[PDB]
Amino acid sequence: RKLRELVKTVGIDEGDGETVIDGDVEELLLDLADDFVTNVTAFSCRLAKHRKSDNLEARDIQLHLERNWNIRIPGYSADEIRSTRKWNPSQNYNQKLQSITSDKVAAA
Amino acid sequence: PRDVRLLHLLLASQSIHQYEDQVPLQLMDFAHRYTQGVLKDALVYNDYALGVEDIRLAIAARTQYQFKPTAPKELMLQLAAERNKKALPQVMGTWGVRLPPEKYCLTAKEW
Amino acid sequence: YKKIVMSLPLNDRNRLKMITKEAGKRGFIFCSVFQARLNNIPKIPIVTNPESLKRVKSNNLKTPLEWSQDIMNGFNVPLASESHSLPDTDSFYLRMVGIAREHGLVGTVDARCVELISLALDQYLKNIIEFTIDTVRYRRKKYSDYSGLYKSVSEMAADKRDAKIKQLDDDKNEDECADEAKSINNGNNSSKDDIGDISMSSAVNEELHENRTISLTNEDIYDSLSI
Amino acid sequence: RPKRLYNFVEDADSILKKYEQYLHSFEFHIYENNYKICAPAGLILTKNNETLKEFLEYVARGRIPDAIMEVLRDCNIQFYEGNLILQVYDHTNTVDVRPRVYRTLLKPNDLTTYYDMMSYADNARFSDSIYQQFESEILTLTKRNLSLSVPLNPYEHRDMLEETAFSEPHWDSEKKSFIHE
Amino acid sequence: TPEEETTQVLNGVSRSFPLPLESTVLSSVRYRTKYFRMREMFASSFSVKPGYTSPGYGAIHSRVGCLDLDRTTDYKFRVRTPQP
Amino acid sequence: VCMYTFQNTNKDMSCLDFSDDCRIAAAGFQDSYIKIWSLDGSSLNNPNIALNNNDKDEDPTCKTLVGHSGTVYSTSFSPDNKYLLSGSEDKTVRLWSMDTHTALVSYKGHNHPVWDVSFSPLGHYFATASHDQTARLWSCDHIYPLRIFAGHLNDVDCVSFHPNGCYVFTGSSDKTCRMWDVSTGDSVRLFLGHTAPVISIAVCPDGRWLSTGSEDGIINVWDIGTGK
Amino acid sequence: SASDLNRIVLEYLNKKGYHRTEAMLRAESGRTLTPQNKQSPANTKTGKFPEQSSIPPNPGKTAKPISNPTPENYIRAYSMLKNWVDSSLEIYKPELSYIMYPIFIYLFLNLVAKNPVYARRFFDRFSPDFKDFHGSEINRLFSVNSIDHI
Repeated sequence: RKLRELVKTVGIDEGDGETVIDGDVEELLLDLADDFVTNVTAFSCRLAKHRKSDNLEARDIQLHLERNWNIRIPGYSADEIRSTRKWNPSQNYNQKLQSITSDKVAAA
Repeated sequence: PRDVRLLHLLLASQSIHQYEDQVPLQLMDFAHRYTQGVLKDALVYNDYALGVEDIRLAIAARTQYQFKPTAPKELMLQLAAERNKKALPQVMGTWGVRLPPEKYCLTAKEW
Repeated sequence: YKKIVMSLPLNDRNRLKMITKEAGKRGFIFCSVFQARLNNIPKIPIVTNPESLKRVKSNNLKTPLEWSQDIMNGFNVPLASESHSLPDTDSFYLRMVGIAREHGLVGTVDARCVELISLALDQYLKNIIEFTIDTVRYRRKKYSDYSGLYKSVSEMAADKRDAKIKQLDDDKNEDECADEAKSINNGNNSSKDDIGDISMSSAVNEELHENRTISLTNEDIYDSLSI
Repeated sequence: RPKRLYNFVEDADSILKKYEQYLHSFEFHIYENNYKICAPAGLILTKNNETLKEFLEYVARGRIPDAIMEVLRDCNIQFYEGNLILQVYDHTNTVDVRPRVYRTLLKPNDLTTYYDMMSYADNARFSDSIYQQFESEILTLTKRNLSLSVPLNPYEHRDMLEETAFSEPHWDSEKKSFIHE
Repeated sequence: TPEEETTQVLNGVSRSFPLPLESTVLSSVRYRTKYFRMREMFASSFSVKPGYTSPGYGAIHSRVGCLDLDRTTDYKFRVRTPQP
Repeated sequence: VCMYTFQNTNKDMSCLDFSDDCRIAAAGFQDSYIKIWSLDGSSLNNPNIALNNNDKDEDPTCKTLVGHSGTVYSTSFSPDNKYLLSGSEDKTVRLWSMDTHTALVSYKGHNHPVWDVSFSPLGHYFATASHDQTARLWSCDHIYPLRIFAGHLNDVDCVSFHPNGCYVFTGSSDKTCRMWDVSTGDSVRLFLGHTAPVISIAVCPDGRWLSTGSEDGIINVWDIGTGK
Repeated sequence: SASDLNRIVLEYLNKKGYHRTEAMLRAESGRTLTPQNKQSPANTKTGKFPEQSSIPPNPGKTAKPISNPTPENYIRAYSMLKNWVDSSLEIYKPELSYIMYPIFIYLFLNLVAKNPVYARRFFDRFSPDFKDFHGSEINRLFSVNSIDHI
């Protein structure tokens, strides 16, 4: 009976109408959730094994939901998950961009 | 470019001798974006724990939602068996084409 | 042959590379029947490596006789299609420990990632249900700063499954929502999983008018109809 | 040119009638409020659970469940032209002198051949085209009884036929009407 | 000569075939669990009749995988089969 | 052979079909039209002697049908010849009335583009080919499919019935074709031996011999009993 | 690698429950070609139309292709002759206009004895064409609907 509570907190009246759900849609969304759970934890187990450990911590699941689905749960371990690289290119790449800009200005 | 003529040899290796000009350009601008996204996610997965298993994690993260799935024949066979339980309905016997009911047809509609 | 104009402006390093490639670079598999078999079978982690054996013996983790029971108990959970309700903490825990024993993780599953999975399912289904809700209706009071009650049908959760198709796992679930969620009007949906047979239109067979009472197979399906 | 006249059966009732007076393959029992699935000769006895409530949906539809194939190969039971004979004993309606015996047949699917090939893939390590050739050869040797014979086409012999055996659209007053439902 | 070089380059391009390093098999939760449950019931039901050994481990009694604790990124592994 | 050559189609005309009595031709364009030609130079306006108004429009003995949102990849005529069945790359197959020139029914059961629609011999129910490696059996009165033909490795290119309307033949891009039981759904024959995507299939009016052509320019014939 | 496939086939049949004689005969049935059906497109002498019985098709009740060899109501069986004589304003028109009446009368009188509603279809389908030629006799034949009405 929990999915009726989930649609209840999504669809309230709020002075503009209440949306309810039907049983076939409940079986559909329950199968969707049932496959979503396994699809999250099977990649999270691969991340926790990639971290050379044996326990399934919550940083694996929060990383896997931040990078791919971008659900962005507020902090459970979301200070180690937040990796900050600036994504500036190398020194060969800016050299080649200087060569390309030099040819683009020497063409005119 | 080296990869325009390498894509020429790749296209010719699979017996594709007629194509347009911007098709290896489109293949190169696909491969650039795909490799850049894969290496950025792999840099994330290497800061987490570069190497080849890191690349494997970064290309298994995005295999799951875009390209052609792998060995889909047994899931499709299971799904077909769920649909082919129901026996076929009764057909008309007046040797023609019968329509659905009038609300299930694109006629009783309005603009 | 005829590609002298094209295969020549490749540089000498590139051509000396590409006169060497072959088949037999990998250790992979490519038989899709065998890939589906290895994705189907349940696998238990074993130990042969001595350093990992002393690493798993020190942290009091058990022999594979417990991980096989954990595989079976993670499979035997009443998964959420059968119960028609969102799962709870013990079902989450047992399914995730069974999955972690499938992948190889012989450790312990933390007790906060279960609540993280719970909130993940919450926001996932809330996104799906919200972008199905705001398509059958234009909420005029919402989406603004100054009719009745609708039920969402399976045809609507197929219709906004495609107008906003990015919102899904793109796994089996979306395949069945596209393939089997729409039903034709003779579908006989409010059923008991067996009454769509042809023999339930043609008369319950009675009993025991025979010394040896061997019956026919058209009566066995009426026998199984009752259960 | 064929050499002999062959008699091959590809139904349920005809294969069952051919294979009466033969030892069965399964042995299923309906006791009171609990069931038992044994072998013809530690065999388990089940409570009313949901695996059995889904197995019973595969015996009112006479087909083998796709899950069992490999373990049937493990358990050394007798197959009968790809089918196996389920002998059901209803003990609730027994007679005195033996329970009520049913003898139904379950038929292979495409799923059963695919799962048999997937379980062949354990110790054989074949490629895909060997499975293609094996499936083609078995679909030749085990699927006889084809209805390949064409009747008259009623759309070319329209002049020698009744007029209202066809259903075309007609034009009514200011509209036209097809046939529905 | 450019002729032997060109034919051996075309021999090299005709022999290279890529595989993918990571392929996710399209499957289900529910069909996997129902396959496991029905196989567990009919595996616990009958016997094996072995030559020397039966397949399975503790409370599986079927064809079970032999994935190691390490090498979890391997593409194949051994299975159990009744050996005579 | 009488050859119908279409002139001002700037490579944007897909596969076409002729009706029976050869009075109507149907051509599917890459810009989501179906073009309908009267092959006799007839009116093709179906005037129905009342004749209300509108000679102000331009009728070049050719009608256009705009119901699709993707490119039409196949098109099939009924043996009754009064209805048209157009399969597109938007994931519907639509039905058109050939005597009022509108759409009647949309048929949604695919999630990939539709490549080969084909009616039955008796016009009862039509089979469909698509990119999702499955063929689907339909019926003209049901919005959603009736059978799913699954078992190919690559996608299904061509589809055809046996002339009694009792088996289905599907050819696919993995160098093979199959014969499907129309009731139980499962494959009855698998024909191996090609070396290219099977692109067109046809079964003889005798019914004992199957012929198909690949993209290697090789036709071949098997017999359905032996399968070789 | 085809002899190994033959051995895999033989072991598959042996484990899937085909007797040695039965597997040999199914192999010999699989090898020989489909023979010739002389009624191949169902020629219109010995061939029949398909039944319009409102059921879906079923490939059962059917023997094998390897073995050697291989009700029709009155309204269509009269409409065939009706259209065949109606397609001709030739030199042989009025002789068929003569002989078209008693075959219709005898088919109606042989069909009232079996099916009355098919006879009521058959009478009023071909009624108003020769009323001016044969008088009030068809008006006299309005009241026949049963065996006792004859």
